[PDB]
Amino acid sequence: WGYGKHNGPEHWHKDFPIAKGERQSPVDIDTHTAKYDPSLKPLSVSYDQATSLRILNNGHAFNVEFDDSQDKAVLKGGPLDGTYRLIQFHFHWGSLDGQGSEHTVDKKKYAAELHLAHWNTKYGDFGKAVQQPDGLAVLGIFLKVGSAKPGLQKVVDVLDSIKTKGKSADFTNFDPRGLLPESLDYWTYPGSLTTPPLLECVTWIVLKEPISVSSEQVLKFRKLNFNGEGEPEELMVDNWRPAQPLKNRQIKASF
Ligand SMILES: [Hg+2]
Ligand SMILES: [Zn+2]
Repeated sequence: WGYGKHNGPEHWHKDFPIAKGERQSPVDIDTHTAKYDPSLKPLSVSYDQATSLRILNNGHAFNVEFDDSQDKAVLKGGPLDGTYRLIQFHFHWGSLDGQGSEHTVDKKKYAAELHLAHWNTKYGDFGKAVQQPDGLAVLGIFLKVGSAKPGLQKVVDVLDSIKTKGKSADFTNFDPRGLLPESLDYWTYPGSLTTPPLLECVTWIVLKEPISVSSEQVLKFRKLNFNGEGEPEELMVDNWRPAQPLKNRQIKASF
């Protein structure tokens, strides 16, 4: 699988039949159809004690991994029941600024989309939670081109180091709080992972308010490679999946 003409999202169903499931992600968020639910509690992000370990290029994106042996960086409240631990974060970007995000808003596509993956700590480990309907919690944040994001420069600088597939780099003392918008207003719905195995275990939380990053920050993302060192060079762009049918599911709003 990949995002190429021959291995793209339109071919995933072949190896991952769930691709055509009932709670597939990403989706289009119709703001006029989303339902204001007053029983929704405010989001609770506790990332003051976070511990980043490394940055890796897995051939489809770059992941910033965290130590999840303890409740260092946790997500609770909102639509969630119990505590979710931050395992990693990554992005999805496009070739141009008109595309990149996975979720859309009234059909509108952003430059990129940031995903912070969490797993329910009653299941004990990541591998076990992916076997549960409420196993994961993904915090989605849209990225628009404007002013630089100071809190994001550190990631940008280390990309040169992990240009190709398989490369990894030590990445400690990175505070994720720097990637968060002012507002914690969100939309929530039952979905899946947007990449294979596409397991239908995710509780999506997409923030209304986007973060802006500079043209130059975003440009460095696009210099990454899908291919491994020594192979023909294939630029890492458009690593996003097209919106899926909501199919009965209802999108709730915290605002
Ligand atoms: Hg699941
Ligand atoms: Zn993602």
